[PDB]
Amino acid sequence: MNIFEMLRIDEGLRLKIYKDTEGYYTIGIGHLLTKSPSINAAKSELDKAINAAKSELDKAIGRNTNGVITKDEAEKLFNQDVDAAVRGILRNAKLKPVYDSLDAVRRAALINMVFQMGETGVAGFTNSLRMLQQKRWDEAAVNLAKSRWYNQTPNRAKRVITTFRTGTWDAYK
Repeated sequence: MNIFEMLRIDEGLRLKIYKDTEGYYTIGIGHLLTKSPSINAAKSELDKAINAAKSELDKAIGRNTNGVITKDEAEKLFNQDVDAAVRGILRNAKLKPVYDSLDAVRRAALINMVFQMGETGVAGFTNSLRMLQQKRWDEAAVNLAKSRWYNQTPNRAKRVITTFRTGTWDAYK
């Protein structure tokens, strides 16, 4: 168990563009592309949407991907996607210190959240981060459970939350 496995589990893997849970054009190990649109307003908006997706895709890939990729390709983006997140965290004056305060397993937990909801969003968990940084695991856990993140993605959140609290990988084990 490491951050990779952890998000590989949490994010899934598909080698053909699919409409995710959040309505985004997505591919690989949760590498979003485009934001899928509304209730029947296309074509042409549909077409434009997917194409943009493809384009975004071909961009990241370096080739004419017809919205279909390979494990190797997905996996390449995933690692990138991970890096970017670690980086957000360490540049972010809110996250940075929490991260610095954390341990290996707990770090993966923070990374996960960022990977999933981005630097800014994660950076807003003012109180939870506080607790985190103070090593108030249970308090933190409880608080994190009152979140929108949690309400919207309970299973996953639950998983992420148990890691912070126990400091183990039990919820992935």
